[PDB]
Amino acid sequence: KRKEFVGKIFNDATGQTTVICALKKYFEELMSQGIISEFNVDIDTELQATAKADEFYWKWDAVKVDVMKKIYGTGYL
Amino acid sequence: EIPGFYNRFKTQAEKSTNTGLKGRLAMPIRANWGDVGKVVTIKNDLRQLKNLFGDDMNYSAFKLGKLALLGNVKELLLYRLVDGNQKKGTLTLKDTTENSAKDVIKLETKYPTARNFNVTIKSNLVDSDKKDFIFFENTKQLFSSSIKGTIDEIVLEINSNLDNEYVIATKVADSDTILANVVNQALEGGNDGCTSITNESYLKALEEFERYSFDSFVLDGVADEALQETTKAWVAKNKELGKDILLFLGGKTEDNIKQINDKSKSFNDENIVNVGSSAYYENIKYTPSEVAVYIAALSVSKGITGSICNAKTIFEEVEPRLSQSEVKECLKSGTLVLDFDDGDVIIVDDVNTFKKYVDDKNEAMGYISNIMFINTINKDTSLKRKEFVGKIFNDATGQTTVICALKKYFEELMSQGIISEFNVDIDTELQATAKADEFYWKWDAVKVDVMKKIYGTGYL
Repeated sequence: KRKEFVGKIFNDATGQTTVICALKKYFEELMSQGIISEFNVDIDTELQATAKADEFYWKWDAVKVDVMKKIYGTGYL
Repeated sequence: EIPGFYNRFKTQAEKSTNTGLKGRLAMPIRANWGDVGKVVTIKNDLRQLKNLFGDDMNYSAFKLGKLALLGNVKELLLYRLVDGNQKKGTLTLKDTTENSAKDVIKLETKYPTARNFNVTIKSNLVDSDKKDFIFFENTKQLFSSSIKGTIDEIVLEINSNLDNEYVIATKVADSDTILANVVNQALEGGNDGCTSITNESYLKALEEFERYSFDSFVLDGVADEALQETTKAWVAKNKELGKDILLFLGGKTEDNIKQINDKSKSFNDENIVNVGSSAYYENIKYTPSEVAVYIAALSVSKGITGSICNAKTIFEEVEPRLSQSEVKECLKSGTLVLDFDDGDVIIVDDVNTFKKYVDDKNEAMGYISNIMFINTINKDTSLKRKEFVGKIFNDATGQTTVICALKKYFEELMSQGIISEFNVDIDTELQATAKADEFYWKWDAVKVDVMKKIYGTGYL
């Protein structure tokens, strides 16, 4: 995505929104595959406040879907 | 392939099948004949046992194998026990063309043994250069052959026909000279298999047996105590490692019923079954462990959908013989003992050594059939491990799929009637505490019982 967004959109609210929307679409594609159980992606307003005008900061959390490695069963008769 | 109409006929087992067999059993054995140092599976035809380990009843191998096969096990797994000195028989042949005769062929038994496998070589009466090679065991002829006086063709023919499977021929030298005549010369240098067999050999055999999976183990029909504790610990380890192996044992012939009951008290793990009674089948006695082989074989052949509490035995006599007081004493002790309730010898009950204790491991656990059921459920579940572990994502869909598969399995069990009632569900108590990469689940069931006791009251 660097080449899609770097040097091609103006760092205004519109450009930031477009970048966030594209990343959200990608993560929602991942969600549709079920790989991720939960996620959120948002602007890193903490670092964006300190960001220079020609740069952008963003944050995202996710939860990869696990797999059974261990399984335990208990029986009653 | 090229165009055409190419038939490939497959009438190999059209209706040559029957379903009267089940189960598999482990067997450390002492044998005069057969393979050494490997765990070999034997199909229930005793001819296979006779071929692959001989027909000598002086050895644990053939006798306990026959008992197990009469127990109707689907596949009997054997292991020949030996001391390191145990050896193959051997014989050497020499030429006669040269005055300084040179060894040119050596004959060695195909399997380690000490039996008197004998060989004869004589001048061929038809062809001048041919020698008639004949093979015996104590003069009982196995195979005869005739080859011209070149060593390569001689050894190739002797190794070619499977009628000569008892012995292997190897070339000592590349001679084209006339062989020396021998008459019933035994393949000496071999050693038997009953030579200095100790607990270490059994330990090695058990370590070999760790590879495989079994329905029961019986320990060679030998009642040596230290071997019994060793096998007890070994089975406990196997259970903790997810291998659900059942063990049958038999006390010494010298032990009184009190001593047998004391030993059956000493054993209290559910996978331990102690056998007290001795028996005769072909007018030949069998120690409690030798018949423990047969009872384990019959139990595994029964599988699920059956029991042993009144299964008829092949034995023509049983001893020592018990009144109802003695029978009740033995059952309370957890001992399993045969009985003569009718003109045949009949198994008294389904009990195991655990039965001395009651409540936590329930009274049904005191019966062998319940243990076989639980081990089977554990085995099928531990088969499902590979289907489900590391292959589905722990989401609600994966949990539902696992639960649905287990429900289908238990419903298959219900269709067979083995279970009267069951439910299987997620263990939400432990699932709440479960780590994200694991799953917990619970199930209740009710195995269908069998009449052991019946009572009738009459009115006239």
